[PDB]
Amino acid sequence: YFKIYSKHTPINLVRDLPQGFSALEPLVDLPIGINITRFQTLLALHRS
Amino acid sequence: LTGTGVLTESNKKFLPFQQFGRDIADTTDAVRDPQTLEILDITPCSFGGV
Ligand SMILES: *[C@@H]1O[C@H](CO)[C@@H](O)[C@H](O)[C@H]1NC(C)=O
Repeated sequence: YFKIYSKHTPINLVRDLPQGFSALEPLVDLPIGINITRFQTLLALHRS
Repeated sequence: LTGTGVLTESNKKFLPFQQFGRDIADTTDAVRDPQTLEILDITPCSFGGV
């Protein structure tokens, strides 16, 4: 089971993690049943 | 989930994920009914010593 917990927070701090507390609610539970040891972040390019 | 009690209306603001509630003893104190998704409070039936 892949448990994803999520929380969306309005912030206005420039560079670093804001200092505070916010508990993450559960978003979705996925029955994937696969081995995971490595992961990747996906970004988006901007072209002009 | 089995038990005995009186089912009454409640004012406990459950979050969407949240289904049931538990007391210190871990006995269920509130439950969300299937089919209609409403939140029912479970209050033990009156008892005491004679
Ligand atoms: C049946 O249960 C589902 C929850 O799984 C609910 O969304 C739906 O409204 C229910 N339908 C009826 C007719 O009770």
